[PDB]
Amino acid sequence: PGVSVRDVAAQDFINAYASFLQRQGKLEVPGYVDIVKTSSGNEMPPQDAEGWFYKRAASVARHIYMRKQVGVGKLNKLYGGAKSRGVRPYKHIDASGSINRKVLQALEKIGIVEISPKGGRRISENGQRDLDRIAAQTLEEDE
Amino acid sequence: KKKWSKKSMKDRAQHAVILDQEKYDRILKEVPTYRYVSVSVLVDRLKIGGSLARIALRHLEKEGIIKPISKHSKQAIYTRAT
Amino acid sequence: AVPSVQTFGKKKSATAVAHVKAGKGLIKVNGSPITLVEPEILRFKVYEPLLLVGLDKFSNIDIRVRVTGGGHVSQVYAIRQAIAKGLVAYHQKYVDEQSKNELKKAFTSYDRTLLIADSRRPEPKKFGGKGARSRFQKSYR
Amino acid sequence: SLVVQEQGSFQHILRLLNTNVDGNIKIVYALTTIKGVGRRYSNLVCKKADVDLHKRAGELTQEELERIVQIMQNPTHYKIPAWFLNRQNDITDGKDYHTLANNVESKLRDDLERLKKIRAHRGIRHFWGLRVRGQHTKTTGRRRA
Amino acid sequence: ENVWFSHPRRYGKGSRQCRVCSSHTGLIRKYGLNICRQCFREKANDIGFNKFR
Amino acid sequence: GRVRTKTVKRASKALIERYYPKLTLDFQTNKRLCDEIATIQSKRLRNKIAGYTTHLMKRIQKG
Amino acid sequence: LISKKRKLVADGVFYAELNEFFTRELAEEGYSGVEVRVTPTKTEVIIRATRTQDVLGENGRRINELTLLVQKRFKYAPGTIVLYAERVQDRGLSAVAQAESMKFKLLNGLAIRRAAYGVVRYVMESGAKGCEVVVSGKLRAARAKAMKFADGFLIHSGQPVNDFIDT
Amino acid sequence: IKIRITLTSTKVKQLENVSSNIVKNAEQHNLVKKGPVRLPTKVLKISTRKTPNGEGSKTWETYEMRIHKRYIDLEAPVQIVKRITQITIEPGVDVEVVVA
Amino acid sequence: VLTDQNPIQVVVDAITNTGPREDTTRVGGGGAARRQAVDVSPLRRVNQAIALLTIGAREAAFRNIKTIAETLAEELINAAKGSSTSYAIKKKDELERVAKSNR
RNA sequence: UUAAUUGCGAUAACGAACGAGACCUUAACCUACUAAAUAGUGGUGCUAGCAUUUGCUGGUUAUCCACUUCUUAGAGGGACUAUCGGUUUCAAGCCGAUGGAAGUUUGAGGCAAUAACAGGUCUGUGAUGCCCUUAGACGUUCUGGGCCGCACGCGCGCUACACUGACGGAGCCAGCGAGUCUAACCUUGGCCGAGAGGUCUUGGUAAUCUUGUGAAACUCCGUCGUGCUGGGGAUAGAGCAUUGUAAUUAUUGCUCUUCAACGAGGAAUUCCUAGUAAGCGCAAGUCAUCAGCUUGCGUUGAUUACGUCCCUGCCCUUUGUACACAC
Ligand SMILES: [Mg+2]
Ligand SMILES: [Mg+2]
Ligand SMILES: [Mg+2]
Ligand SMILES: [Mg+2]
Ligand SMILES: [Mg+2]
Ligand SMILES: [Mg+2]
Ligand SMILES: [Mg+2]
Ligand SMILES: [Mg+2]
Ligand SMILES: [Mg+2]
Ligand SMILES: [Mg+2]
Ligand SMILES: [Mg+2]
Ligand SMILES: [Mg+2]
Ligand SMILES: [Mg+2]
Ligand SMILES: [Mg+2]
Ligand SMILES: [Mg+2]
Ligand SMILES: [Mg+2]
Ligand SMILES: [Mg+2]
Ligand SMILES: [Mg+2]
Ligand SMILES: [Mg+2]
Ligand SMILES: [Mg+2]
Ligand SMILES: [Zn+2]
Repeated sequence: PGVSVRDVAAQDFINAYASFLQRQGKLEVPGYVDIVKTSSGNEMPPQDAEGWFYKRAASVARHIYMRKQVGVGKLNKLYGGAKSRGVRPYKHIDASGSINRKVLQALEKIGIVEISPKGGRRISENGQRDLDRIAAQTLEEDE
Repeated sequence: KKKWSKKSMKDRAQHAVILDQEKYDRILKEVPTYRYVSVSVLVDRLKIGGSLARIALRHLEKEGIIKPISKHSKQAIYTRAT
Repeated sequence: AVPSVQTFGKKKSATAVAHVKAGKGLIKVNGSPITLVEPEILRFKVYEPLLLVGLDKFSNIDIRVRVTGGGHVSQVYAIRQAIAKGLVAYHQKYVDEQSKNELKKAFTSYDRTLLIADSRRPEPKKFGGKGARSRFQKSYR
Repeated sequence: SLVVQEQGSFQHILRLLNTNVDGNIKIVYALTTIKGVGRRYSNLVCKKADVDLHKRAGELTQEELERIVQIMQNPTHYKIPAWFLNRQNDITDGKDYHTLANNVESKLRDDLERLKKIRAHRGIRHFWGLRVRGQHTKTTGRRRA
Repeated sequence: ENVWFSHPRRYGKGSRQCRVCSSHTGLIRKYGLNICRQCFREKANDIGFNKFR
Repeated sequence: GRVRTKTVKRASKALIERYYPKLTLDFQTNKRLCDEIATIQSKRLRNKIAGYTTHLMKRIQKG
Repeated sequence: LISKKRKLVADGVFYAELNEFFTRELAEEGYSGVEVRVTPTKTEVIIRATRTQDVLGENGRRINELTLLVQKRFKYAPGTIVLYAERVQDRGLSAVAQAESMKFKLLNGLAIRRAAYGVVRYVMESGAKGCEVVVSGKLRAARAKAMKFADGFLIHSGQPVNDFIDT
Repeated sequence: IKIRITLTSTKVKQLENVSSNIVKNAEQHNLVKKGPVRLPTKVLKISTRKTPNGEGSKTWETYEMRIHKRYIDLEAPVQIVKRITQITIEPGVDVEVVVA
Repeated sequence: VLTDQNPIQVVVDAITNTGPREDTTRVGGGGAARRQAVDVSPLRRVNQAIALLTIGAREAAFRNIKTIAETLAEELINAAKGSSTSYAIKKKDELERVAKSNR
């Protein structure tokens, strides 16, 4: 039949790919992980502190698979949120740029995503093939 | 500083945070005969915390004592398995 | 050539174009199947036209929908209106009009807005208030 | 789903840094009781001490908690980025400290009396009890004390 | 003296003034026309702005 | 309300005075001859006049 | 190298500025408006007045100095800006010409009723459907009041006011 | 030759008659063309208070200026291009031609 | 899962049980405003039933661990049985008592 | 009778005018016209992955070809309460249903009469009469303050007082608009930095680029758990950045720490009848920097009337008046 990332739900796909990336253990996590908040508009670090980087990697991998090419500013706007500015009304605030830049560099190192013409990062064919295989595995779980 | 209100105090409940053997076999023996089982049901009938209620719900449905009807977040609905 | 039509559903600001051609029976939305439209209750709300008219009328035709604008539920309403209009347009062009009129009768008997776009439009905001009607506050002393 | 029957070694209160740290709540939010220790500092300390942050405070070993207070009172020795610190590049010693339970009040009083003895505008403002961050004082803070 | 009128007027309300009346308050700086709002209300018809709704 | 003004009523009755055998009991044909037979600046006003002429023709057919 | 929005508001304020300039100095020539036509190789400014011999002067000396003035002020190249004069028709159907004639009559010292009735008679004789002049301010007393002089009928509401009424 | 004519006016019927006489001259010379593509009308809005002073009811007023933009792409030699830019001069309508 | 009949049958017989049949209105009378007992339209009966049920569910779910869903569930169940511990039933009997007094 | 001195009619009045309405703009409909690599769509080539058995999901500017459904416009059409049934001297009209994109003058505005207020504004005006001042000037400019000053009293608001919830992960959708020339604007992308931000480049005078403005509320998983608590985020201390000539009575932004009242608000009182209220954010204005403000936009979307003159007032008629700066 043939499947793709569009043929599976996003949440369970991202969970399966994050678990596979954590099991593979060749992602080159930065080192200042477990210190940061992922957003100037956040107020706590991620609760799954030992994880969450493989989650962000899987999310941006699926995002680049969907799109043509994205940049760290696009990812910052995507993962930014409403900052509770104390007693003043809320406002959209973009996420941490270093997290997205380092996970993009890490995905370039592992070979999922590559640099692109017209700027940004584009999903490579290797990332395409193993994202499709991971989608195959994550929807054939229930068989 | 006038208030224009009463602000009466309450019971200040002391729901349990860690379980022991008597609470453990108590819930193992009386989560049956509960037609509808949830986190708040466990909190009100056992004086345990919401965290213990969630973990116990997962435990009992993992072995299979309670049947899930809908396992949405923020509202878990369990019945007794007969 | 291939028998194919293209229709559109609309909402407040959400529009959904739907290409309905002859195929093996695949109902995609933005390259994704119809079972993943992500309010997951309005998933049933967008299932309901094909559930009404039966899946036998979707076996030999395939539908691909591209949706823009609005919000999530607006996009869902645009999708369901688009696929209803595409199916009835296919049954108008290629199949006879008996099937077309009984299909339209079933659609409009369950819900009028399945085929007719809702005409409620945003009223502009007037000065002296946050909304179209509500004023700010009158203080006298 | 993992239930474990706790034993009698639980303690409903525990004593850290001259503060009655409450048991019966999770360890990071329990450590926020220590004045000078907020959510970020407490969470990072519980991470650097390799304790299970899911564990309650009242069931924790003496060596784990003394490792915690060691990481607290010697922050940068355990790879703390030195901009988490609430008293960094202090005015006399020049090096980055992190004040704690009573040192916070004592050092606050130290900078207040410094400003008061140099007769700075913020010092006179604090001595009068008025607002010092340039807020309007015409309408708000009427019953500030 | 050179010091007279020395102070910079590179920004703020002292840098702009109405091209018609040399007023500092109420400037319309949109589209680079730099007219006070009252003079704009007078001259809008012959500038080319009209009221339709 | 749907009360029609004296401009509509006067133009309608004048049309009926001098064009009664020409016009009929259909709004569409009455409109298609009204734009030909008079100069009206508004499509809305032309439609209003045609509707009232059709109404008055309905009235004429019964007394 | 300017955006189209700023270009169009620039020619708007340019037209308004030169119209204000022309109605300031050419008042005693019956200046009743101005029109501009930008064109490849030249922009032309058609003044519509009554006393064309007075706005021209001897051998176009006043047209020459006006062209030089607008060229110096708007930084045009010499020759790329040209001015033409035009004897406007229907002088009675021009609100600004009648207004400045009223102004000059009142400055010469005519009675306000005589001046307003003369000008409304002239406008109504000129083929107007309705004319209406208002004189406000201190008339014979320190207390101010507005006097009205009308003939014919005039409308006040709707797009017809933009279409027909000149004020 | 690949020239573009852009009309950037506010008077819509002036722009329309300019474009219509342009295209009928072009089809009279049997020239290939992408026809008049009409860009979205851009509305320049300015909202102000009606009063010069501060008092009264807070009544606002929005003065708008609609700007209409059309463009026509032509392939035609330099001599017919030169008579095209010699002709079609309308009052109040701004035109500009670009090549390549 | 509780009361294993159709839950929508439970909500419809709940609103029939808690529909207020007669209710009072505020007449002038001169100086002292009086109450006058009138009857309730069936549409207002349904509307008042829905409003009472959800208001009781909301105020009982406010500031406690019981969720609004299960709070509304037990409120609807108690109203459908007829129990005098349902908020809507208590409001119903209070309104009918005031109407009967001010007949 | 109408929303309406809007009309039917009556009639010492007849014939008119202004206002209302008509009008104009905008929002809705057009698979009917004109079109369009500065908007799209389909196919064809070239190419990526999975299935391979045709296929599915994608990418592709000089790969062309075709079209205009969606998008933009211009020219038009369309609704006039149409048809039907009731009701009314049986007229103007009103009510219900059907059809229809639209049947509250279709919705929302713009414009909007006479007469006035001794309303506001000489601090918008090189609009101004008169008076004052006019050179140690009340002109103008420079330095530094002040307009923010706080025992208190009121008016617009913003945050909230929590599980219909807070936080952490993912999922992930708008519309109105603005933007640099002799200037330095909106900024993509790459890199550095926890962050704010910095740096190297790039596109755009703009349906083309910022920008699909990937907005927020929202949804799904979890953590928390009725505890002023992981609510709430004032008041403070320390440090890092940006704008500017200059930030000290913190310009703002960011990091850590501090973690107060507030437990749903008395007498009173405001706004509101559908895509309206309310929630939610976004753009623009002022703007070197500074939104808790305003002007607009869209997103989610209720309840309750479809009435009355009781209060508060308004219109017309009659009536009484010792009122006329008029209760
Ligand atoms: Mg997020
Ligand atoms: Mg809020
Ligand atoms: Mg609103
Ligand atoms: Mg609750
Ligand atoms: Mg292709
Ligand atoms: Mg009838
Ligand atoms: Mg209207
Ligand atoms: Mg004035
Ligand atoms: Mg002030
Ligand atoms: Mg106000
Ligand atoms: Mg959340
Ligand atoms: Mg958009
Ligand atoms: Mg908080
Ligand atoms: Mg009131
Ligand atoms: Mg702003
Ligand atoms: Mg300021
Ligand atoms: Mg302001
Ligand atoms: Mg009497
Ligand atoms: Mg008297
Ligand atoms: Mg009295
Ligand atoms: Zn001015």
